[PDB]
Amino acid sequence: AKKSKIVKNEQRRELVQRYAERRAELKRTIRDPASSPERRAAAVSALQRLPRDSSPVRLRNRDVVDGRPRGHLRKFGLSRVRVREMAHRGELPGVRKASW
Amino acid sequence: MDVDVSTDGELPGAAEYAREKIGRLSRRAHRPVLHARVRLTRHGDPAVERPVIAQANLDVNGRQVRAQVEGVNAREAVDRLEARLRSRLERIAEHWEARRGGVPAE
Amino acid sequence: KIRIRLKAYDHEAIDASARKIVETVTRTGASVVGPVPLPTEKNVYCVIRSPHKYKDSREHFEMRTHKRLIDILDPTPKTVDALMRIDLPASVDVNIQ
Amino acid sequence: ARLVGVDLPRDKRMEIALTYIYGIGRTRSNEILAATGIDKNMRTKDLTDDQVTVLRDYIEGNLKVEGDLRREVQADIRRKIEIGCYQGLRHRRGLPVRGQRTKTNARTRKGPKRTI
Amino acid sequence: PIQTVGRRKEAVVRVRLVPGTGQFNLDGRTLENYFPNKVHQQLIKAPLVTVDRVDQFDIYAHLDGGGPSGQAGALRLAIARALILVQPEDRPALKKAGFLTRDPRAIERKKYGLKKARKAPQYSKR
Amino acid sequence: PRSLKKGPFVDDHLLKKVDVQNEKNTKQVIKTWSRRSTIIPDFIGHTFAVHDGRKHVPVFVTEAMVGHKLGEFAPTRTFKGH
Amino acid sequence: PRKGPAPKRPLVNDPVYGSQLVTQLVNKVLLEGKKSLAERIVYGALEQAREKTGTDPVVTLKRALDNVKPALEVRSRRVGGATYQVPVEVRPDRSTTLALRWLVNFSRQRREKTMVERLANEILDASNGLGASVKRREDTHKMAEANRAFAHY
RNA sequence: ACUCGUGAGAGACUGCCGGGGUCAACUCGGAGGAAGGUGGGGAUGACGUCAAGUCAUCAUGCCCCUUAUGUCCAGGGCUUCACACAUGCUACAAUGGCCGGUACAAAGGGCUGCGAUGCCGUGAGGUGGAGCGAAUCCUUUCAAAGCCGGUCUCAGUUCGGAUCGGGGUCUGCAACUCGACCCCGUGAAGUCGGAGUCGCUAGUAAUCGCAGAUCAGCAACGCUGCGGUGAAUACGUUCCCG
Repeated sequence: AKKSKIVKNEQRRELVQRYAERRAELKRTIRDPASSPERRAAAVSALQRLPRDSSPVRLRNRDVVDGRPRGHLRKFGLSRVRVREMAHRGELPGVRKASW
Repeated sequence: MDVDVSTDGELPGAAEYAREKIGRLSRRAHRPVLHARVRLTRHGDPAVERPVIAQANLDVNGRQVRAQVEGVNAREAVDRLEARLRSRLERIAEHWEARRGGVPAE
Repeated sequence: KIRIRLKAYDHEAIDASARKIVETVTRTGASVVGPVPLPTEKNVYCVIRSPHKYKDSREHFEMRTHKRLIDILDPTPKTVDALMRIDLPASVDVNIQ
Repeated sequence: ARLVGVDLPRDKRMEIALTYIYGIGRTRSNEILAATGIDKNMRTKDLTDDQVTVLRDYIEGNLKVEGDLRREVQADIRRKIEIGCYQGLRHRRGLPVRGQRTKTNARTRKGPKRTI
Repeated sequence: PIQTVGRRKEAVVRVRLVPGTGQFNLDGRTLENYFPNKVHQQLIKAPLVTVDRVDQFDIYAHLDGGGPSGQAGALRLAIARALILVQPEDRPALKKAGFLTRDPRAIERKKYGLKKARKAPQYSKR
Repeated sequence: PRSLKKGPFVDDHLLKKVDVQNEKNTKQVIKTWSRRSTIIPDFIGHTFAVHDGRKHVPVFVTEAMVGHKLGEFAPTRTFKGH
Repeated sequence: PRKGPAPKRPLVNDPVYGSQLVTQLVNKVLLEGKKSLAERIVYGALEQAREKTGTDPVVTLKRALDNVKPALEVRSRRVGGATYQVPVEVRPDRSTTLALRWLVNFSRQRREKTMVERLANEILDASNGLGASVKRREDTHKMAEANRAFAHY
């Protein structure tokens, strides 16, 4: 798509692995049990202070080379346009046209 | 008769002119017309000698009558579209006066 | 008894793998249950042909995984070493449990 | 029978006859009938006066129905209107207030279709 | 013993026949608790009727797949095969009755671009 | 609505703003951008300049409007009729 | 049917009456594939008719069919670039199909609160010559008669 | 042993018989067989047409911006509504609604995912984690229509669910604009729909449920598949379209 947006997606992923791995997950563990004292702890407020880009909810599965944000397939990490072209060329092992 | 015009780009005044020019053809149709639509488009490339493209579709009692013309401006395209639609409706009539010379005789 | 699980994208490759696997384990002198087939697993995906619009034109693709199961008995260390000393085609995987 | 100023239907099963009360639906009718004890399958013409009294006192005790409920709902809507909230001006011009689409639908709040 | 199978559009019936009385054991349930429909019972017992050999064979059946109708059809085909195995010479009467032919009427595969196997999306010329 | 376990969501910015505003019992006009913040009984007297998209609308909180969010009282779209 | 006539489906006889006609009737009243419900409706209607009249369902059903069975109909035929309502002779199979269809359809519009009762009343009236299907047969025969002049082509 | 799973193979080739046929193609009927005449369905789309669609999957000639038409962020918008058109879903009910009992599928998915037993809620759901990279465990042992029993008695109703008030759950940093679901109440239009028009030839139309992709959550009634129950009709090319 756009080079800047392809890059920014990756930057979100490295931000996610750096922050969402433990910082943005221990706060969730605090909020889960009503027994846990969340209200004074401000685990909500502390987790607000974290960057938005820490949250995986901001991620977007784009095509691994093409950058296409829609028509994505999780098995291949490829757009529907690219999967069709590489399967036809025999590039994805064990993939072929269907009949039944 | 009510017409909907789906213009495109910058065609100021084309919608009203097309509406009033096409709505006059209701009397020409020998059967009631339903949901008569028009569409105006302009070619982006300046290399086209007739950039404006006009399309019209009418539903005369279930029979679809469509026409398409090209022109240098909205007014010329609308006028040519009106002439084309008039010719099509003339050829569509199907009433007795237009189907009396083809019925076997003698 | 240990299970040898054979998964392949290719039918002929899976058959060859089973055949020489049983060949070497019966060379080493072990009782084999034979290449028991397992249900083929099918993955199906439907895509649209054209880059833009034209939704009504679709392509289907599938991926087919064939599965073979080998069960042997009397696991002598000679058979164990022979098993760890086998070269296999890259289409076929081996799971030893 | 006259129940809280509401004339019950001529012949209905008791919970569904009680549904005719403005503050009672079906679940409320079923649970209150179970609580006070009168049978649910028994008709309206078989009610004894003591039964009318016991439903009267129970309903007036742990329920609010009819005029009080109507006026409380009206007052709530009016107060929601007068504070200037989104639902306020939504109520003022007779449009759906729960985020419903209005491009094509919402003739219920708009009333019957008008032409122009 | 003798055992046969009948197949009807994803319904499979494995049948075992003995010379006992006219008792049906469909996975431990009788012809009433299983198949509570008179038409299905006719479809089941038709080969016996045309072969005259009703109430002289005790049947056990293992059923899997399909619904009641497909299961009944597969069971009838399996009964016909068991009858022909037990007595060959009545093949005409059964074969002219059509009970010896498997029915290749399966669910047609759905196609892309259509709502169903043959139903097409509504097309408005306007 | 927000789950009861998590507690009401109020942004920290206007939070510390209102604690420093109510500590001297004076209620000056507070200008904020966080429409998503709910209304706390600590806002009863304060008036907020809540963002709309073009400007800030002044909203004087009362006891009735507690529990709502600020964005309720800053209508975004302007429609007058055809 | 451009390449010739199509084969007919040989529907089977009924279990509790042993006649083709009742099976045809249950197939006609069949809706959404609920064959059990259609069979229940037809059997109940036949039993109701038996209780009312005291005779066998099948004989009065056949009497009703013969009462509502048409013999002449009207079809739109185009000869010489002109269309006319030509009376045409009806084959026996088409007459039986039309009679059964009329019986079912007119029984569906009755006001007897239940399909079984409506069907029983309709079949009894057709047996006695009072049903609306009898009226439809009279009207279609009248229309065939009125256009007899166009019978020559 | 019977299914089933998946490897190899056989089996339909007008092979045989009778008759039409230029004794030619081909055609009608019959036997056999599971299947008879390209068995059923798919994949496969000739030269080209319509300057068809796509400079927004991607690439690209030329032109243009380059302290911006590039790039970062918050908020908002793409969800606006006096109307018009199109595709669908739910209905207008007794071939039904509600309640209780009860029987049968196929296919597919699952590791920081599927997630059971148990316990707490009326219910979304909460706690908890058994077992599973899975013909094993979980999606419940899988369904609903279906069958049996009770009730409703033709009414704008025990139909229909819109709209609205209040109270909650889950995800997400955040459900105001702008999520889904749960509970209580509320109970609109709607009485089978004009001119006109669409789909379908058999496991088809109709109807019922299940699963998957995308996906933190969902606007999914959409799309792609799977099975359950399963019809009517075709006289024949005069008219309509290609």
